[PDB]
Amino acid sequence: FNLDAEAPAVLSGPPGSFFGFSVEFYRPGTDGVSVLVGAPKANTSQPGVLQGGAVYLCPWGASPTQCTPIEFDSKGSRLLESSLSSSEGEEPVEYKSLQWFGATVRAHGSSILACAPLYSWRTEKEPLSDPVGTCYLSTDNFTRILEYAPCRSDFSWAAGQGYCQGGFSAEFTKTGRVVLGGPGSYFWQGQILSATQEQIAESYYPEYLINLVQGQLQTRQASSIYDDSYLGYSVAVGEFSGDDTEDFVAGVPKGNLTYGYVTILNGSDIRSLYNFSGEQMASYFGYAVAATDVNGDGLDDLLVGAPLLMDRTPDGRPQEVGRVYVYLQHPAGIEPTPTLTLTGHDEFGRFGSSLTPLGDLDQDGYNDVAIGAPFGGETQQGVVFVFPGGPGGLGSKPSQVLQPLWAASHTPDFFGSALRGGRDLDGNGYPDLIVGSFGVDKAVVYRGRPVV
Amino acid sequence: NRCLKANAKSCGECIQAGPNCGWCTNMPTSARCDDLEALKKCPPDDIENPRGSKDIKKNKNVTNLKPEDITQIQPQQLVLRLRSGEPQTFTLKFKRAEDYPIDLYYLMDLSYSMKDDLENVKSLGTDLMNEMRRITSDFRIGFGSFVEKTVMPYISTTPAKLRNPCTSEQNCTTPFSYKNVLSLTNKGEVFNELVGKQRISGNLDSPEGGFDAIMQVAVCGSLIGWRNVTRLLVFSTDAGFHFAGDGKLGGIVLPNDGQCHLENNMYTMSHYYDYPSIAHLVQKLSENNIQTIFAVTEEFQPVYKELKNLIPKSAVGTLSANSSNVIQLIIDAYNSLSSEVILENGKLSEGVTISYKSYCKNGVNGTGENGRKCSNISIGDEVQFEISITSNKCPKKDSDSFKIRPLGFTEEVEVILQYICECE
Ligand SMILES: *[C@@H]1O[C@H](CO)[C@@H](O[C@@H]2O[C@H](CO)[C@@H](O[C@@H]3O[C@H](CO[C@H]4O[C@H](CO[C@H]5O[C@H](CO)[C@@H](O)[C@H](O)[C@@H]5O)[C@@H](O)[C@H](O[C@H]5O[C@H](CO)[C@@H](O)[C@H](O)[C@@H]5O)[C@@H]4O)[C@@H](O)[C@H](O[C@H]4O[C@H](CO)[C@@H](O)[C@H](O)[C@@H]4O)[C@@H]3O)[C@H](O)[C@H]2NC(C)=O)[C@H](O)[C@H]1NC(C)=O
Ligand SMILES: *[C@@H]1O[C@H](CO)[C@@H](O[C@@H]2O[C@H](CO)[C@@H](O[C@@H]3O[C@H](CO[C@H]4O[C@H](CO)[C@@H](O)[C@H](O[C@H]5O[C@H](CO)[C@@H](O)[C@H](O)[C@@H]5O)[C@@H]4O)[C@@H](O)[C@H](O[C@H]4O[C@H](CO)[C@@H](O)[C@H](O)[C@@H]4O)[C@@H]3O)[C@H](O)[C@H]2NC(C)=O)[C@H](O)[C@H]1NC(C)=O
Ligand SMILES: *[C@@H]1O[C@H](CO)[C@@H](O[C@@H]2O[C@H](CO)[C@@H](O[C@@H]3O[C@H](CO)[C@@H](O)[C@H](O[C@H]4O[C@H](CO)[C@@H](O)[C@H](O)[C@@H]4O)[C@@H]3O)[C@H](O)[C@H]2NC(C)=O)[C@H](O)[C@H]1NC(C)=O
Ligand SMILES: *[C@@H]1O[C@H](CO)[C@@H](O[C@@H]2O[C@H](CO)[C@@H](O[C@@H]3O[C@H](CO)[C@@H](O)[C@H](O)[C@@H]3O)[C@H](O)[C@H]2NC(C)=O)[C@H](O)[C@H]1NC(C)=O
Ligand SMILES: *[C@@H]1O[C@H](CO)[C@@H](O[C@@H]2O[C@H](CO)[C@@H](O)[C@H](O)[C@H]2NC(C)=O)[C@H](O)[C@H]1NC(C)=O
Ligand SMILES: *[C@@H]1O[C@H](CO)[C@@H](O[C@@H]2O[C@H](CO)[C@@H](O)[C@H](O)[C@H]2NC(C)=O)[C@H](O)[C@H]1NC(C)=O
Ligand SMILES: *[C@@H]1O[C@H](CO)[C@@H](O[C@@H]2O[C@H](CO)[C@@H](O)[C@H](O)[C@H]2NC(C)=O)[C@H](O)[C@H]1NC(C)=O
Ligand SMILES: *[C@@H]1O[C@H](CO)[C@@H](O)[C@H](O)[C@H]1NC(C)=O
Ligand SMILES: [Ca+2]
Ligand SMILES: [Ca+2]
Ligand SMILES: [Ca+2]
Ligand SMILES: [Ca+2]
Ligand SMILES: [Ca+2]
Ligand SMILES: [Ca+2]
Ligand SMILES: [Mg+2]
Repeated sequence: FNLDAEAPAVLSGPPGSFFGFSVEFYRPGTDGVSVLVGAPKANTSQPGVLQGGAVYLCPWGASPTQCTPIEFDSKGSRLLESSLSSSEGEEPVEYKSLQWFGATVRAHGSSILACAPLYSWRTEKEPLSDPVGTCYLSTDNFTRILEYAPCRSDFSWAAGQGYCQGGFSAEFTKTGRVVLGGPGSYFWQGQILSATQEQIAESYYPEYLINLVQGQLQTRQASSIYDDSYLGYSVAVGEFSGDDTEDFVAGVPKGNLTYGYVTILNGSDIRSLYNFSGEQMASYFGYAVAATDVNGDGLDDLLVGAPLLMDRTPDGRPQEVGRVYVYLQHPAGIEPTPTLTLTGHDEFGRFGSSLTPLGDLDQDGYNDVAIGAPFGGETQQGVVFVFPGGPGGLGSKPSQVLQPLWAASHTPDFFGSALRGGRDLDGNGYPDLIVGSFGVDKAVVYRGRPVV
Repeated sequence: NRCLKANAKSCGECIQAGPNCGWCTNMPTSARCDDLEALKKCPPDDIENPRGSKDIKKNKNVTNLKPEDITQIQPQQLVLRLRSGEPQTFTLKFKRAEDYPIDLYYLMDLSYSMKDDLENVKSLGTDLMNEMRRITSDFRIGFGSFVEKTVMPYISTTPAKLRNPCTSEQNCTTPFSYKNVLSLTNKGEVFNELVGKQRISGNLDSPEGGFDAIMQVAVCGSLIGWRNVTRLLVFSTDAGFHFAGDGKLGGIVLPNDGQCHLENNMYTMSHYYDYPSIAHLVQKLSENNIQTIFAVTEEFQPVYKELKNLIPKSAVGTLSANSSNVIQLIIDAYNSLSSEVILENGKLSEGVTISYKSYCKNGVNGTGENGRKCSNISIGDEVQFEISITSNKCPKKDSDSFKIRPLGFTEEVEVILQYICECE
């Protein structure tokens, strides 16, 4: 309730760039603190590349912020090395146009991970259009830049990892290990893949397109009955296995006959630890997931969004509203039944499309959470709800409701479709919250302040 | 009592304090608001006591011949004057029409596994027309096809696979989202001729784009040619279905807008709007009085049986591997759909509540949400519903209105509510 909603900072990118589609905090040190903003439809100077997408670096400080693109990749497509002879002349081996670079943006320390889940390539064998996805990783204050496309492998096409779209979702662990979701692997079974930054750097060679990282962790191909599950549609990280190695939370929103489920994987050997099931066909349970201790006992708790969840009003009318489920971790494990649920109230609002830990906004000993409903509000511009933590979990009522102060346009704002909280930008001891509104190419930064 | 204990300062307060409260105008002042019997224990003319009422406006008799002029629901309009807390009850009569017209739109999956089906469906026009004579004197049929959103990753996008999404030997036409091949017509031979001219297609991922197409058929109105009659949509496929959220893979994030985007009988916006959610389809199918028949293979019965449970006025039947059995499938699904009526009401105001009791054949009587339902309704059968509406402590300052209707019917009952919150 102590977010400064009257006077947020508004960041603006190129129109039509989907600036705000993904947002993140960057803090090598607090001195170089900044906001990162993905703009996956941005045009770049990469030769031959149309709407390659960009990531913007927005310095934080006293003066009005101005954002600039980060140069992860200034080149166009590499060439099929066998083509430069032939007769057809040069042929690209990869396809960077419309790749949505910046669709996902994450940072840990002085490292930044940016993904292009619609990046595709030819393979060097028979010509395909495999959207394997790719990521770029800048490390050590932009001094070194690595590409990581673990689904760009020797197993091609939809039967293999050709349609993986690795980086569709992504997160860093507390140690900086990279965790990627790729929902397209093995006829859309989906896949989680993970490697340390050292492993990625150790085997990075832009000469070769297939850069097998040794020691990589990845989920295994399953039988056909698991096809079209979209494991890795979303991912988060938290500790659910009792040790000091963060585990992988992953949405499987089309699993089990489209009822969906969410899985937690052991962060040491990526083996399955827990599943949590959706309650309604095609509610998209696992559209978004989050992990954070919301009741102060030091155990990470699970949050899952199902933004298409349909309920019935008292007078018998079905309505799409969306729902978020919370599962509290206990020392003996985690129960499969939700501890509590929160249901949206705006029809078609897509409550639960995005989730973020806020840390402890009011400093009462309990961490709080923000939940987006990108089409909520009276003019369907979108809304972000703040819910307080507490000894029994989250409150049933929002403690703050955030809404864009600008007027609606002819197209949706998507306010609250992207969220990032739980970091302190200005360092006033209060956590701050970044909200994307990519429909109008904006991102909003809310500062936490002392309030009673 | 509560009339006194309400301390009604005025007449209005007295009325809103309970439906048994009267207010004298001729010992505290609040004692003028007592029970109607208590105030007498005051001249009966000096007692202010506005009671509720039901007043029928339109009440055309159930019929026993254009679709406009046939009545299955009665009454069609009435006014309910509501004393706060006092329910008003009226009766709805439903009689299943004898020879009611049917529009059937055949919406078909044309990905490659349906090639053999297509070769049996190309004679469905005249065969179904023939079979429909034992059901109706007035049948029209139409045909539409669907495959998939025409973007990565749902289709391969090499120039060659764009031309031919299948193998080189197989001569598949380019992938497409939705084609209205034939708007509704009574000419079965035209159905046969056009369906026999359609080319099978292909795409990459197993679940298909049919929800995009269902939406268009529901909302495109005169382009499809729907009359105000029984509207049957046969959705035929041997695969699961994409829905809202799946678009994000292909960078499609804008929700389906539920509006018609047919140009030259082609859905042009599959690259721009996400697949519909189930909830969105529930809305637009119901609004447009579409009854849906999921004609799908045995492999996908489990999926579509669940879908059916969410989509009002829908049925699922098991399609053979080449659609050889689809006529009987349609007849059996139509018989299921037609033998049951389900009442839905529009939105009520805050403080207003509605209750249904149903009275069906063989003395099966429903209450709660089963009060909105009557099952096993034969042609010419009459069933009745007692509907009760109650307002609380005066919402609004003017009157409201809402519609009650059986799903899949154009016919409806307009209920106008007037709230008694004053006197005279
Ligand atoms: C990033 O940069 C890109 C590139 O500049 C930019 O994309 C353009 O955006 C504008 C603005 O929306 C588009 O303008 C529209 O064009 C409509 C018709 O365009 C046709 O013709 C284009 C030009 O053709 C010539 O030049 C090209 C390039 O040299 C050449 O290849 C051709 O052979 C030809 O010589 C052509 O590029 C374009 O092709 C794209 O779109 C078609 C869709 O049909 C698709 O099939 C292609 O594969 C390709 O993607 C197309 O063939 C025009 O009708 C339209 O006007 C209507 O709409 C506007 C509203 O926008 C109304 O106001 C108006 O009254 C009309 O109703 C509009 O002018 C342009 O087409 C885009 N070009 C491309 C390649 O996508 C992005 O916007 C930039 N993004 C950001 C974030 O900055
Ligand atoms: C959460 O929910 C998910 C989804 O429901 C659960 O994950 C599923 O769990 C089941 C059960 O564990 C999995 O099925 C099993 O898969 C194992 C592992 O197979 C892999 O590893 C083998 C070596 O260890 C290898 O031989 C396998 O290779 C074969 O299979 C693949 C895929 O078909 C094929 O490509 C190869 O060519 C081979 O044919 C494969 O790499 C497998 O060993 C199991 O088989 C044994 O057990 C079954 C069941 O008793 C029995 O019938 C067999 O005879 C054999 O004894 C079994 O097939 C499934 O793959 C998982 N699905 C996904 C999508 O991950 C998860 O368990 C849940 N978690 C919790 C905590 O509940
Ligand atoms: C859907 O509705 C139809 C139409 O009503 C209904 O079919 C009817 O079922 C009833 C049974 O529920 C049948 O009733 C029987 O009729 C014969 C004469 O034809 C009588 O001999 C029977 O008498 C016995 O059963 C009685 C049960 O109360 C006993 O009291 C009595 O002593 C006898 O033992 C019985 O009355 C009726 O004939 C049919 N009608 C037709 C046209 O088929 C159908 O069952 C309903 N389906 C449902 C609800 O699923
Ligand atoms: C995995 O998928 C199956 C479907 O194959 C899921 O089963 C379905 O679960 C729902 C919700 O529990 C059931 O619907 C419910 O029915 C009850 C009773 O009528 C009602 O009170 C609820 O409001 C809801 O409508 C549904 O019947 C059931 N379907 C089948 C075929 O069993 C299952 O829940 C999924 N998860 C797991 C862990 O299996
Ligand atoms: C998570 O995975 C690790 C393996 O990476 C499991 O730890 C192993 O447990 C076996 C059990 O006896 C030991 O023999 C190994 O020495 C352990 N290895 C390591 C590296 O610790 C761990 O048990 C798993 N966690 C859960 C909750 O299952
Ligand atoms: C079929 O039914 C529709 C819906 O009742 C009719 O459209 C309505 O026409 C009246 C004319 O007074 C308008 O007031 C309504 O607003 C219309 N409703 C809608 C949803 O458009 C339509 O005219 C009927 N068609 C025939 C041939 O009788
Ligand atoms: C369902 O409701 C109907 C109507 O309230 C009941 O049918 C009436 O039963 C009485 C029995 O004395 C007859 O006198 C009436 O003539 C019947 N109504 C009509 C319209 O004929 C029926 O008994 C109820 N069934 C159950 C199981 O409660
Ligand atoms: C269609 O195939 C079925 C087998 O699934 C077969 O029994 C039937 O004869 C075929 N239909 C026609 C019209 O040949
Ligand atoms: Ca762990
Ligand atoms: Ca906890
Ligand atoms: Ca708190
Ligand atoms: Ca702060
Ligand atoms: Ca498909
Ligand atoms: Ca077939
Ligand atoms: Mg198919």
